[PDB]
Amino acid sequence: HNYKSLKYYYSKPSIELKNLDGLYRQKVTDKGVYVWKDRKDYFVGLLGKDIEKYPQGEHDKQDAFLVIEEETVNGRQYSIGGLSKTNSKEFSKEVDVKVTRKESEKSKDSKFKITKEEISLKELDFKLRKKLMEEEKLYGAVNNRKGKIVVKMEDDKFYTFELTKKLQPHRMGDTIDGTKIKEINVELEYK
Amino acid sequence: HNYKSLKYYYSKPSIELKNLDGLYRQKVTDKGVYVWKDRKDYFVGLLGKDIEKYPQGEHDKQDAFLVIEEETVNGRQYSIGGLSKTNSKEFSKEVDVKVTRKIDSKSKDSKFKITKEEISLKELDFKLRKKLMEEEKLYGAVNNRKGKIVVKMEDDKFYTFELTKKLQPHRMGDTIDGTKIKEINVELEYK
Ligand SMILES: CC(=O)N[C@@H]1[C@@H](O)[C@H](O[C@@H]2O[C@H](CO)[C@H](O)[C@H](O[C@]3(C(=O)O)C[C@H](O)[C@@H](NC(C)=O)[C@H]([C@H](O)[C@H](O)CO)O3)[C@H]2O)[C@@H](CO)O[C@H]1O
Ligand SMILES: CC(=O)N[C@@H]1[C@@H](O)[C@H](O[C@@H]2O[C@H](CO)[C@H](O)[C@H](O[C@]3(C(=O)O)C[C@H](O)[C@@H](NC(C)=O)[C@H]([C@H](O)[C@H](O)CO)O3)[C@H]2O)[C@@H](CO)O[C@H]1O
Repeated sequence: HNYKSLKYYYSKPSIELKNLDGLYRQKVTDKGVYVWKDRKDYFVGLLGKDIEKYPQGEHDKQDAFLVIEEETVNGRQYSIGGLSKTNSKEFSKEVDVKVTRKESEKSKDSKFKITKEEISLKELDFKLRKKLMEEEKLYGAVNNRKGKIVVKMEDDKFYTFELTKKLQPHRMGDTIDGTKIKEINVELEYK
Repeated sequence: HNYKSLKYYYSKPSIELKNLDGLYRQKVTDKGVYVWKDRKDYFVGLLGKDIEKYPQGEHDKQDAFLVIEEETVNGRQYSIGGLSKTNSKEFSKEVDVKVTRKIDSKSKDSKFKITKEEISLKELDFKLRKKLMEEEKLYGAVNNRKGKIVVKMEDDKFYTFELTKKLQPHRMGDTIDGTKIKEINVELEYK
């Protein structure tokens, strides 16, 4: 997996658009939706099961976590997945992030703030990799790239992000219940 | 999986470009290449392992199997995957296609001509589904969408296309040795 392209994606700035002014699926044959907030618009690709969530028409109170791609699509700035339902109320939750270095092994523990009731895997993946780039030298060297991030739910279900490669596009639009995240366990296979 | 978008895709015309005048990967951060032949140009997305075949710069001796997408990308007509090495010899082979109707039903056999030494899964998938629409009422209506196409190779390796949904984008750029295809087996679970 191209290391230039990997760190380049995770080093990019993100745009958190809460409560979009609009989200429009022009037609079911389109593989995306036009979103806009505060006189700025974007086209957001629907490349996974997220496509089933936005039938033709307008949809209110959606959120978008954007990471702007290199490609312009339908004449607009483009991002893939990262859509979710806006919050119903003010919300913030603090979960444990436990980072383990592995062969071998005590974890380095910190806290991570969850403010969305419904959150895309794009957002969690992006923010958690930033944290690891800032705090654990992830992608700080060509050898600092192997491991996994595991988001564990209160019911013990889990979602895994493999660090040697980018999150797969068809998973960027998957969402989970942020109010039900129990903890985040990280394995780093490099020192 | 949306039936409308499924059928819309396989009903489309294809454009087969043999020996491109150019194929240009502008930069390693891009997710595609610019291709052109004669005076027509397109942008082709590299969304699977195909991305590793085209580093920055030009690449000669390539073919493109295009199916134009709804989205314009980089101000151009767009297609996903479908790239391959052009033939070095005038290779042609007639492969058996065996259609079995799996309703708990001898196979109905015909021939399918391969003219490329290396062929994208996008091209085989697309042509084989046209044949099945033309001859076996695939996507003729609702309930005419279940089954699979299996491309079998000389060493018993195989490649499968599930008919109930579109070929996955990350597989459109995968290529196989057309000279080693042994047969094509189709199981239709409808009538
Ligand atoms: C080459 C390539 O990228 N191929 C992918 C393949 O990786 C991918 O499978 C998924 O791979 C990820 C790691 O990259 C996980 O292993 C997925 O399993 C899990 C997960 O741990 O995340 C299992 C887990 O039990 C699931 N949780 C629930 C509640 O069901 C999650 C969940 O379904 C996903 O995280 C949601 O995005 O998946 C594993 O599926 C496949 C499928 O994406 O696609 C290939 O192209
Ligand atoms: C929901 C979703 O789309 N998930 C996909 C998941 O389906 C996909 O897995 C592939 O699924 C296809 C059928 O759709 C096949 O079953 C793949 O298995 C095979 C195949 O039969 O095609 C197995 C076979 O042994 C392999 N042949 C060789 C020589 O290795 C092939 C081959 O690797 C592929 O055909 C090449 O594209 O695969 C199965 O992998 C996964 C991975 O694409 O992605 C999820 O997102």
